[PDB]
Amino acid sequence: DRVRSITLGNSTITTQESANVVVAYGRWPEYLKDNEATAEDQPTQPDVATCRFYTLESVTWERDSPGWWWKFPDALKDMGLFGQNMYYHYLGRAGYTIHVQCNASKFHQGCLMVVCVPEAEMGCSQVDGTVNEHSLSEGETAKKFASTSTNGTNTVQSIVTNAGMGVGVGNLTIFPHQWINLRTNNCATIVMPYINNVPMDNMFRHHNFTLMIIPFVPLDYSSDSSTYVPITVTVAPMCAEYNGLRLATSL
Amino acid sequence: MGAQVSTQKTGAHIIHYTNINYYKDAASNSANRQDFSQDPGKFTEPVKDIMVKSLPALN
Amino acid sequence: MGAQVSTQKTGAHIIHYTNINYYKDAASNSANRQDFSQDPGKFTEPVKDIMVKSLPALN
Amino acid sequence: MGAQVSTQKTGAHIIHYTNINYYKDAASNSANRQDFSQDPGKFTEPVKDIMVKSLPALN
Amino acid sequence: GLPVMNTPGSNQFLTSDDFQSPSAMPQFDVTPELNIPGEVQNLMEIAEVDSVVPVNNVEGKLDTMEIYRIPVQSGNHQSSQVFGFQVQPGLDNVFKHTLLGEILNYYAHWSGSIKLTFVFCGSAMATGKFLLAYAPPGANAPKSRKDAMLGTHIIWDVGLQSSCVLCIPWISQTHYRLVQQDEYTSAGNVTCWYQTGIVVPAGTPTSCSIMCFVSACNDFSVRLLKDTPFIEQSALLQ
Amino acid sequence: GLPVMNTPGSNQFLTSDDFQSPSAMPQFDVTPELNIPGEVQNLMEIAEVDSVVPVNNVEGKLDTMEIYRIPVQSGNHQSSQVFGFQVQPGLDNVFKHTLLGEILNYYAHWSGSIKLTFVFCGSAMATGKFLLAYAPPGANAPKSRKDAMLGTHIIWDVGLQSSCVLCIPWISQTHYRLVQQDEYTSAGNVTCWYQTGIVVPAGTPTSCSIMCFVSACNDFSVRLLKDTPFIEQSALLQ
Amino acid sequence: GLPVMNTPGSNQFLTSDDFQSPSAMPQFDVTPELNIPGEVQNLMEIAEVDSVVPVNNVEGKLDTMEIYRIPVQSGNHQSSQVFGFQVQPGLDNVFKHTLLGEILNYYAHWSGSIKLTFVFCGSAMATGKFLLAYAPPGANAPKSRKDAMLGTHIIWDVGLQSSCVLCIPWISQTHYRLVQQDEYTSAGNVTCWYQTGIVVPAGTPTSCSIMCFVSACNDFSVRLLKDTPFIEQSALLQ
Amino acid sequence: VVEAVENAVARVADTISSGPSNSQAVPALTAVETGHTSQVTPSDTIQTRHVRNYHSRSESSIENFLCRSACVYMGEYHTTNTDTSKLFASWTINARRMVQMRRKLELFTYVRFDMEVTFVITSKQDQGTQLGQDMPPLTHQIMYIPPGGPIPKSVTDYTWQTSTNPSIFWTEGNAPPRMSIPFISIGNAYSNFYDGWSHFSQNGVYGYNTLNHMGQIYVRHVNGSSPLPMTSTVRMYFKPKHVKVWVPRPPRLCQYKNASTVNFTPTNITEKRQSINYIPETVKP
Amino acid sequence: VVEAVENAVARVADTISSGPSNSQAVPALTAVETGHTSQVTPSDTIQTRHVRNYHSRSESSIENFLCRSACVYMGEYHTTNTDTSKLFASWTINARRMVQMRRKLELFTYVRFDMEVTFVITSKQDQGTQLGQDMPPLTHQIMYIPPGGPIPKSVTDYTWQTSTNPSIFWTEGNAPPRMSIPFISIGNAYSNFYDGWSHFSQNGVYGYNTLNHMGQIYVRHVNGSSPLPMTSTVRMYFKPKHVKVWVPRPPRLCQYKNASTVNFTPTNITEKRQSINYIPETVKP
Repeated sequence: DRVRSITLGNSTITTQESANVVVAYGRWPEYLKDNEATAEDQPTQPDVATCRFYTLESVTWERDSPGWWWKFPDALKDMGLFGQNMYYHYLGRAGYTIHVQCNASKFHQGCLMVVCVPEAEMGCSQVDGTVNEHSLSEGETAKKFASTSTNGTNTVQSIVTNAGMGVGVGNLTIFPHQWINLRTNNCATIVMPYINNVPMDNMFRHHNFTLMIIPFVPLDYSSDSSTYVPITVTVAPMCAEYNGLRLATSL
Repeated sequence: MGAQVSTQKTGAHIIHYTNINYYKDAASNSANRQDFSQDPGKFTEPVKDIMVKSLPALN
Repeated sequence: MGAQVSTQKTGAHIIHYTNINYYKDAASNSANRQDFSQDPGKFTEPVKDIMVKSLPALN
Repeated sequence: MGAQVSTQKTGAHIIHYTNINYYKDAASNSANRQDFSQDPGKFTEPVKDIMVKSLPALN
Repeated sequence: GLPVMNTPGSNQFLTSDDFQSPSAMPQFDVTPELNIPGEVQNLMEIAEVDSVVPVNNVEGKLDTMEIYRIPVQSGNHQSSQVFGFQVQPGLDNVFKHTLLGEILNYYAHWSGSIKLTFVFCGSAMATGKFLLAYAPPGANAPKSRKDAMLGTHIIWDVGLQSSCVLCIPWISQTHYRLVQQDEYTSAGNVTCWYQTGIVVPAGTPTSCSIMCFVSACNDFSVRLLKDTPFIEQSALLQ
Repeated sequence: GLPVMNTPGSNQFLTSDDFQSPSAMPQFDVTPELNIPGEVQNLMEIAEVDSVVPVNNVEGKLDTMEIYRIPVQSGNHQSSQVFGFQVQPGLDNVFKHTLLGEILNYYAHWSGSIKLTFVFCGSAMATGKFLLAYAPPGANAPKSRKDAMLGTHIIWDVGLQSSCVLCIPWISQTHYRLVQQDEYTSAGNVTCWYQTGIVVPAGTPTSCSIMCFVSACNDFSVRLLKDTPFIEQSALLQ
Repeated sequence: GLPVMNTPGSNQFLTSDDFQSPSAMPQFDVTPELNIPGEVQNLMEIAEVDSVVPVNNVEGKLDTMEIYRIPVQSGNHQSSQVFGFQVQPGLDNVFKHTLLGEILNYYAHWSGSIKLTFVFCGSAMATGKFLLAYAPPGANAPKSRKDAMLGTHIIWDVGLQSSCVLCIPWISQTHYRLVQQDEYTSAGNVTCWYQTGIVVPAGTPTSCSIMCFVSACNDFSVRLLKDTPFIEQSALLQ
Repeated sequence: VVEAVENAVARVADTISSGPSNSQAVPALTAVETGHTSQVTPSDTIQTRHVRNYHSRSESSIENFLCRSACVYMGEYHTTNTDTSKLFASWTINARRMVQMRRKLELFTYVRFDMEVTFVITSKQDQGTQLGQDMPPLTHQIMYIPPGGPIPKSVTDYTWQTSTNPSIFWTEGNAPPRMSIPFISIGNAYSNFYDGWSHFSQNGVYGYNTLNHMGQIYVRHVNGSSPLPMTSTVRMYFKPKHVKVWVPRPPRLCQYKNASTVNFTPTNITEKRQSINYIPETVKP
Repeated sequence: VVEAVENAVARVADTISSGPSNSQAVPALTAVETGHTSQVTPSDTIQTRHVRNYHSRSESSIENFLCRSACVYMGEYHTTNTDTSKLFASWTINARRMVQMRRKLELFTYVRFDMEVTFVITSKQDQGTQLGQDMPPLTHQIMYIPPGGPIPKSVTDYTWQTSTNPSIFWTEGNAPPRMSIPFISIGNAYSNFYDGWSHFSQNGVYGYNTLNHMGQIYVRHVNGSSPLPMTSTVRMYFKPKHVKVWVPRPPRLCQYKNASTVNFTPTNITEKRQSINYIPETVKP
């Protein structure tokens, strides 16, 4: 019941303490059908070169560590042939499968929230100001919340309790989420369809969603348990189309 | 004359009203205050495998 | 068109009126001024055993 | 009573309205905003011989 | 023409009326619908979703994630009460900012029962049993486990299945209850006590944490729309 | 649009009109009904219930229970009249505050017959016979039992069945009678006299009491709603 | 008469409403219709007709017929770009005054694809091949034929059939596009380059001309009527 | 008796799929010398995917385009003056004094339609030294003088008896005065243009004024004079219903000069850009 | 022809009876780690009696919740001034300047609906030294400027001819001016939120302002100037009909700062009590 395997492209994920699989709203990723489509030309569908498991660098869960957030896409923009089609094409569409992997022993304790947020529009630190783009996303390097209210121009107000969007950080359970309770499971999987209000949308301009990992109950251990507990995030596109080819963008 | 006689909102423990539309555009109609539908399992139970409420959530 | 033609109040010794309801709520209707019912024996004769009006009330 | 129940304008992805004319003159009616017809070949292709879009325009 | 006669209530603007009205953009052609995922069709679908409850909202911990977690430790702490709070899903500071509470605060009456799900967040080797009791109103909160024992309780054994659901049933006389609750439509109070205690082996931490998620059962309902007191401005452009 | 034309009586507020009117709380969900006992469906069900009649409303006895009881004693008192009072169920001080009277005083016309039930409230060994007579109007009240004998009377024998019903019939020319009665729509007067007298053995009291209960027969009706003169204030908050 | 009740929006004059209205000339007898040739039944029949496009609208040539013709010559001019212009059929000075552009500028949204037909207007003995490329937006205009080669292009061989149609397809995310285009609803840009060059025998001129006709495909549509910015006055009688 | 009317919606054509091609069918090469406009759907030049297209060309039909009210005259008249010809407004009828509806109607050569005419009449108290008065609501008369009838000479004329001319009395404060007008013409279509004269000697008046004679309109204050001056302005709005149109023409480029003639000053074809190759670079850090 | 429509009422679930239990069915023990919300009716934890439950979740549907009018802008304009830009009101359209309907709409990420727009226009005589005048009823024009049209520069502009822009004239003293508006958008749903930019270089403007451009509104006094100043205030009320909504979000906690951005100051999660064990004692002689 706890074993599971996810085979996408030329990549596989094995797990032995999985709780379940959140499918975002009961909905699986699918291709754009003929009657909901708006672009005239034929789309590219690479299907095995792009819909595989790309692994982002891992973060160290410390005893006093507020949280982390990534923005998808713009995290996978330098990942293989997803981040290349994504350059050469104007319009892109894709769902994802997010597998978060954090393992500890039976003498450790903790609890992460793993939550995908659609359109996680964020709030600058100076109330009368504007974010950067760097302040929303570093690529594959995660941005970090803060245990107190942050200052400084153009940088998101990243106190954890508000989650940078101005809401309560405990109500985030309305979004597709899981927990990683180091006493029961050691991985969370969320299957995320293409949620957006236009059929296809550009991939550099719009951060389609945000993955937040927030430890509610912090780490702890005793005499000489292992001090280093890392968290690794793997994302895998699904049903990925692109449309509108031309010369490659540049930033 | 193109009417429709639907039912009013009465409590539980001469109840039909009449509607006619006058304008050429559906953006001119009334509001649909008498559709009550639900599907909470979309947000309440968004999981791949079912969980049967009398078996352990794991195991 | 969802109407109802009931009878007017005339004395004893062209009498039908028409009603149509326009609103989506029964708290918007008219008043029910044409229901005349009674049951005085509830207050007038609230006793366990009957009393037959031509026999002694006792005995 | 001399009505006509036609269809409203709804998009694609309770829709019938009612019309009655009150005046003795057709210059008093509404506008005919629901006739959509076309024939561009009158201006687009006003030629004696046809041209079949996959053959050379000459030759 | 027809002889009409205008009744009272003519030429007024009632905020909550639904009449027809001329379209200012006739024969507009709206954009085709899109089967966007995750469509809401009722608000009692947002109030049947779990939400972490800020129980530990003592002062000094209100802007900390520590507000969300109940402290629990090992030793002879059977005399101590773990937590306790009134049942006031629209007025109690513990509840008024959950999803349940923030959805209620747009309404004036609420009926139904509530589900409080507790999650033990300690080691995989710590073991304890807890008593979780609800006391319908009529008498002061219990101050000992011999009184909480008399309520409507559950005894939660901590094991593989981490969490445990205490379903506060609907005991009331009035079919409904105000959201701005008074001591007429009071609802009770829940309280939690150790049943046997926490026991940990050597080399695991002793101080663990619980967490509490509130949601509405499948018979909840709210009525009589009102404004929410939680948002407020002092000029336009806000 | 349709040519309408407004008739007189437009834009007025007539207190006793029943039109439809917009609901200010649309799609409200009212509380389910309850089969509470004792539902009234007419007001002539409150006026067919007996009510003790303050006959002895002489001065000095108006705030005493003594107002309710008619004194009757033993001896040669055949020359004396026991009681007597006009029939004016909405205007006579004897009646205007009964259930019959207080229900009439919300109306302006009344027709039907009345039932006056007398209850002998003395010893279980006292015995007497009484004459109870009603005199349709046209001549001064009788001043002797030879005149009351000529009316519409009953002779009530006091025995096991204590009480006795004198049913004042409806004799009138007009189908109805004002409640604020004048000497056109006068109704008569009732009077009570000893027929044989009271006889008691040794060791029982000699001074007994009668009591009189007024109710409306099954053909009573009232009409033309009006205001009642019995309630009055001199400012708001009352 | 009938009790009516006037809703908001009464007694207003909305410019774009269609109600009935009394005829001021009753029983008029209009003139019989005439089957005059050339009846329009839609405006997208005036926008599917070719129209010469003023591409060469550099300064000094705006009131000359020279604005209409693209210069092309023989020799090693492969490094040079023939022409290039944004796709903005309602805002770009190249387009905003065509039939397509002047018909669009009465509307606020436009969707569909466009047909640009090029006519080689040189000798009957000059020969060349041209590359005509459209680049969906997302990156600066191509500055070399190796980049224009990557777009959506066509290679037009000049021969008997003089003209050649580059059909700009509809690639967009939004179902529609503003007519007053911004860089959100941008549409792209077209660019033209020599593929092999012009070759002429002896005794023919070397400097030839192309011309470009814009029309709308059979899936074009415009919506949300607005006023056109191209006509304007400063007093009546104009 | 209720009658059901069928209203068909006219979508635009879908995009049929396509694939590679290697053939002697050239759907692109054509010859514009024939006065024929190429029908090359994108599916002929590139590889397209099947696209069900739901869009509609409804708001571009001629009825949806023209049937919108627009002002065509503004005129002022005073309750009191010392001219007696400024106490009433007057004008010959044509749609040709306002550029917007003029240019709109003039994409076609012959336009045949009914109309819905509305009047917006708004009075103001004239600025002066001694303001302040209690004047009752003003009421106005709008008379239509067909071509031939007698025209007023004052606001106290006999002609305002409007025995046969139609005229509207409207008391200020209500909804605007609106009425409907048939196709009141003697040709078979209102001819926006006319390349010809009135006299057979090929002289006279040139163009539109020749053809269309539809009479005048005269507006006045019925009330009477006023203790202190006031001035009212009347705007007239035409909305063509039941519209038929023939022989389209290129939209006007140069600005209008007068309501009589199509005279103009020469203007440029379009506005300039830097070069012929100029596309601005908008993707820039 | 009359048509009968069927309207089903959706009650809430009854309480089935229950008895003692001694089994291996644990309807209480669960695992929230799965992102799944326990379905434990009371009849699973205790002994319940059968209760027919007639309550309804009708006034909590999205249509019953949102379809209530609410003000979204207030603006003032004077009949006379010395600025000529204070003689008319003007504003870009968004539901985002009033916190109540903003926060209400912002429990969902994409909201698609029609609207019913109402205007409440109320004039007052400006406080001064010499009051007293007889001014007639004021009438107002409300013009809607879609994105692209020409915008007025004074109250005597040409643009107020409203040839194609829709605009309302309303003479003070009647019922408020109301009209209905379709889903006037280019996406497939109004996107309350947007995590993105306008320019492809990942810069520009951030968030909502990018997406939604719905034009402006301009209100004016048609009458003319005034002997003594007066000032009118217009309030605009939106009521969404035919409402569809997607992807709900947690309600806002922190107070709003501006109508452009979601910027905020950090606030506490909730308010304090004495201890974690604190329940007040309310049964006391």
